Amino acid sequence: GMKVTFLGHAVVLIEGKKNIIIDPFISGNPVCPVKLEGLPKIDYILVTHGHGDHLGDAVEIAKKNDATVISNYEICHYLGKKGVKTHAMHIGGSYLFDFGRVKMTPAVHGSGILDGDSMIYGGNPSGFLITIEGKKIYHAGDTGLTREMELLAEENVDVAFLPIGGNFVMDVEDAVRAAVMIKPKKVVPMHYGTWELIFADVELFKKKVEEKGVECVILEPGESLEL
Amino acid sequence: GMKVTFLGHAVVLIEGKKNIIIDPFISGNPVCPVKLEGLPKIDYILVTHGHGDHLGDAVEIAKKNDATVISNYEICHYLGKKGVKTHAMHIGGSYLFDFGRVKMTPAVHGSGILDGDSMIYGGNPSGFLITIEGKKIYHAGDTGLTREMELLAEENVDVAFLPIGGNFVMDVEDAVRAAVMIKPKKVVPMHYGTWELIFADVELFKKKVEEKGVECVILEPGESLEL
Amino acid sequence: GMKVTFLGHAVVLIEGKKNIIIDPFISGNPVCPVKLEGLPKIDYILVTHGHGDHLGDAVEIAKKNDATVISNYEICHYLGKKGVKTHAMHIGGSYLFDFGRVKMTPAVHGSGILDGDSMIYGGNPSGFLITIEGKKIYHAGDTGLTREMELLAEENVDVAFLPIGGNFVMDVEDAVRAAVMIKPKKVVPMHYGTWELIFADVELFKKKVEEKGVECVILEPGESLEL
Ligand code: NI
Ligand code: NI
Ligand code: NI
Ligand code: NI
Ligand code: NI
Ligand code: NI
Repeated sequence: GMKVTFLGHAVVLIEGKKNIIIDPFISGNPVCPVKLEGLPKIDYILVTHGHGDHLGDAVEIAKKNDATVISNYEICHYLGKKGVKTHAMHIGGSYLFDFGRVKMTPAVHGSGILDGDSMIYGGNPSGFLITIEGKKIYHAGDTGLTREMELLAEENVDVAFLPIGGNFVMDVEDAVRAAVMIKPKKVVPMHYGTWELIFADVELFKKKVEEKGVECVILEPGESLEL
Repeated sequence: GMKVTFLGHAVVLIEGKKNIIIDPFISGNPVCPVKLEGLPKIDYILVTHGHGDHLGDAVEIAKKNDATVISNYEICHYLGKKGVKTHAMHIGGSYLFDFGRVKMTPAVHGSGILDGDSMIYGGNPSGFLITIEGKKIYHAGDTGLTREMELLAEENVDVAFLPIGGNFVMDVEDAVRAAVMIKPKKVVPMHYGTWELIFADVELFKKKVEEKGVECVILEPGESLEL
Repeated sequence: GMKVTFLGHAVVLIEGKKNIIIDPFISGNPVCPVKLEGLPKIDYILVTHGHGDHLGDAVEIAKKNDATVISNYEICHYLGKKGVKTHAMHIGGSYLFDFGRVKMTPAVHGSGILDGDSMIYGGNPSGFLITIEGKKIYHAGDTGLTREMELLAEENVDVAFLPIGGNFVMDVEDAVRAAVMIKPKKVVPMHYGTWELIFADVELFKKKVEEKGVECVILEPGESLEL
């Protein structure tokens, strides 16, 4: 099987036959319970978009672990110049890796890479649909509500990670609509509570989304579930 | 109560408990009836995307009024470096300000910021759904027809500003389709006639859109309506 | 009438009253049967997005032929600084040229322009809907599956070029879903086989898409069809 750990914000660690981390915003993440040294051996890094609180410590983690970063073409070009190993994809594209299948999904957001003083173009933002041993995980990344999420309903997602913080992403209300579009077996709220600007009523989300027949698992940073 | 004035092209002004201007392309706008001096006290500035005919005089207006620019993260970064006060958001995110709620809506467009001879990355383009005193205003920004507009149907928008100029945006035919998808109480056409390249038959738009059951108010630049 | 020639990868040549080429990745394209010299007189060049394997030889072809490049505002700005004639548009915008109508369609992808070692921002990616003498050609460009494709169903497209290579774009299974959304009279697969990373079972695509009631025409690079 596999162990899926939420480490705060948009961060998600997947431990199976290979170890995969999504949007590794670790150092500088005020709600992340672990340091970089607290992570296990990392094989793959998934980056949804270029923003600092998602790209995060991908360069350091990749180099330390000899890990491969999976992201869009533009983000992978940026990382390639830093001496990071990459497997470039793009939106709606999928590839079968040794551990399983990764598919980039559409998102409505931005993908600017802040490099010192300059905003570098990091392609278009995404989510990830990950298929491991028949099980399906959806990490929406940063996104607003979008009708492209309806395309995921036929996938029969087991666990969906959705942002609920609002302002930069979907709020509670729109996240509930997203859950109804996607119809995952379980939903985990994320990308909230990190700062005051993205405070969200997570208990209200659980209540509202479970009224729509979708099980909601509120994971505190550090907590995990099994698939 | 509030007064909503179309200044022609993409330009819009909302006067209520606070004054809000959307896409302030004033100086250099051949169809704009006012100078910068003609504008009242501005509290907030909304920028849909980075193109010059929408970004416009955001910097000058912001500084002279001590106003806050509301836009996406990448645009707010660019403006921040020029000494402008900002409230960063992104696509599908909303925030409750003192005057009311602003929500960024997805749009199909570009968002290049022309600085000198360089094309700076300005995130992804957007529209704005503005909720003030129970009234809803939709400013589509620059956009082509998109299925995301159907998400606004349940909002029961009071006034929708849609581009009809074509070429850079929806033409008359697609704007009619957008109006039917959104089904607002009123539609106001915009972003046409400024140059010959974006000539549109605005009277034909009114006829066609009203045949589909959506009232069209053709506002000349300078003309307003009351909410 | 007109002759439509697939020249491998995303490349498509349309020969009629005027000569139009889409995404002219000629030199450095190992599956393209022709050299640049092998192209006829080119009147217009269509560029879906900034990636090198689509932008291709647009600059050189344009200069040699005194041709006009049709692409989004940001791409046309880049090309403009290299002394290329351009007609700028954007997503969902259309314009009536002497040969016929061109409309930019939404795509879910990126649009980075690689200039030396810098990733220049090239707007948002697109497809093209081209109307010539009542005939409609859809070139999807690089894209994942998107609900925006359903907007094209009412057009009754005659020929639709869809990528099936996977990884960077739709794979076989998603391209079939796209074909069903669009319901063209004919579908031609493309953007596969060029490298090992984008290998695709083109015969399986034909079989599966024709089961859904859409005729599939497999064109090897160099082959053509009449409209
Ligand atoms: Ni974020
Ligand atoms: Ni973000
Ligand atoms: Ni514009
Ligand atoms: Ni624009
Ligand atoms: Ni490509
Ligand atoms: Ni591409």
